[PDB]
Amino acid sequence: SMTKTSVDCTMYICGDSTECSNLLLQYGSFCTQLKRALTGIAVEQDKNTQEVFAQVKQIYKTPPIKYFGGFNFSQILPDPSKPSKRSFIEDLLFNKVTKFKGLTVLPPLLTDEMIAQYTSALLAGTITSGWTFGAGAALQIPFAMQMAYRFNGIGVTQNVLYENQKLIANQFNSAIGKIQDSLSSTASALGKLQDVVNHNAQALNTLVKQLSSKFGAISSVLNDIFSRLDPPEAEVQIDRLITGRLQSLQTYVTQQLIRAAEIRASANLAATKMSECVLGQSKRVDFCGKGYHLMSFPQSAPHGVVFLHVTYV
Amino acid sequence: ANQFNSAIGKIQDSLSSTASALGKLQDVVNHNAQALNTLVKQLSSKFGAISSVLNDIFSRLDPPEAEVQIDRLITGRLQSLQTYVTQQLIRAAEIRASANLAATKMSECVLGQSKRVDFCGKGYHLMSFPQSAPHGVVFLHVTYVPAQEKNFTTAPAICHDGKAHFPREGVFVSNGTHWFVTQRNFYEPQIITTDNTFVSGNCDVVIGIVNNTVYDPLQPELDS
Amino acid sequence: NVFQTRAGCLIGAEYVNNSYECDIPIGAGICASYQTSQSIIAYTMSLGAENSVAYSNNSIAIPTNFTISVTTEILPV
Repeated sequence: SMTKTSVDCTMYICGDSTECSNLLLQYGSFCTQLKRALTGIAVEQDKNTQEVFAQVKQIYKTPPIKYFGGFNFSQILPDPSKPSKRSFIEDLLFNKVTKFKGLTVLPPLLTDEMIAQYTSALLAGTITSGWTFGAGAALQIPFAMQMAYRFNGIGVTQNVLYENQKLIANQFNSAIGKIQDSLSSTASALGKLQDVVNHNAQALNTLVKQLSSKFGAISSVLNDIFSRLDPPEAEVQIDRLITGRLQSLQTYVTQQLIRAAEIRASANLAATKMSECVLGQSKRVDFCGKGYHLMSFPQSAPHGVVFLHVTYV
Repeated sequence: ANQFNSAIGKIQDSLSSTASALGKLQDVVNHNAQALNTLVKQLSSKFGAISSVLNDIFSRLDPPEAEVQIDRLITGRLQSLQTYVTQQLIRAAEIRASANLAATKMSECVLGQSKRVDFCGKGYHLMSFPQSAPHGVVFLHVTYVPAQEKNFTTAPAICHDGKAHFPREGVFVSNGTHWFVTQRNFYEPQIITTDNTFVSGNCDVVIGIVNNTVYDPLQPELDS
Repeated sequence: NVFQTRAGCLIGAEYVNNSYECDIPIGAGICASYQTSQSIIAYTMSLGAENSVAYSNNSIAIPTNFTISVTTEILPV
């Protein structure tokens, strides 16, 4: 998802004078449909959170007695002692992503606390209920019987899992500890989500700096035209300032529709990989991650989602 | 045949009553209904000129006075077309992105069996039925959904002679007395045989192994 | 008659403690619905029903029944 914005036609185009508001009746429906085009972006930004983050309508919870396969799953599970429900990885994910002129910021519908309760519900269905949580009602499969049938899709029998089970816990717990140390040291892995902040920040800093430009007029102040020049000569110089600010408004609505189409294909790629890799097992190469697929762990992220793939190399 | 023939008639009763299931195709028409009514309402706007009628400019004014006011009215009608045609390129890109999604489901779901989850419909995929629609297509997804649940007693392996018996295809369940071999999708209890089990390793290295007797069909066939 | 949200001030709605599937969204978790002597109520959204599955080492669940259902998806062409 992206940052939902709204542009007022009255405060941005006009300098709060009575002459500028009377001349917009001749211009009419120019900024009416541009507010409707930014409204239709903001409907589709809430539809991207419904398809990706919540696959199912049923919430699963973690049992209070935790022994899962001789493994440490406590880094992806949320902390009950904190009032905010967040895991150990998502504490590192939230912290690495970093005056009113008539431009406002619309708040999102689905809050980030409710994204993590979609995250902890689908991690509870993966561990306890197997692969059957998204394809129907949740069964009870023990964890030693889950990975024996997840090896059978890639061609590995049950001889590898049961004998070597103490050697998997040295490999799996050390590999997930290198993910926690890499995201805490460097913020460059989250920089695809940092550009979603940065492309929206450069679009808002484009639009507020077009007010100081002259746009062919002598003065950029609407009060300096009306209090000095003649009223036949005022209607030339004010209407150059109205038309030049609408061309910057036509530039701003069109570039947000291109970024809405680029964030639609990334969210449809994200809702595919929630439906394929998280809710099931795929035989694909370089879709669910490099090599053979075992399981996928979703995590909560600002303006996006962070996938944790478990691969067989 | 009782479950499938009632399931097609629930689709026909839903489409005869609820009209909002086809409303994704109605948003194709209503975005084009506002687009063709966009350029009609732009002709009444004065665009900074005194009158928007081109017969009320050139015949009411001097020819040096007309060509300032006519060229404001043409450029305002050029910018109304530059909002229209740029909007038609963006909104048809969402149609052609959904047309490649519709042609994938005609290829993968309809023509053959697909193993994908929440692509060909929710649950295990059987087959798909395409139906024609105005400005679109209507898919009918026949899926396999299990219903009732029953809890059983399991174990990863069965120890008999000192070698661990691993299951080949299936799971190990128990009703509390005898151990049975069933499948993940359904309950069909079977007699434990050597053809349904696989022999590897010993009984010491398997966590949770239980003791039962693996039935050999060759042992009654020795004296017979 | 008035309630403070994170999106702003909302006047003309009544805050209730019930949480279910709403209709008209507002934002920041607050969602509005019109139900029954009738008024418009605003509350915090529901994530669905609560289900806590059991876990032990020795218990498996095998389904004994199946139901074939037909779902409908509509893609524009």
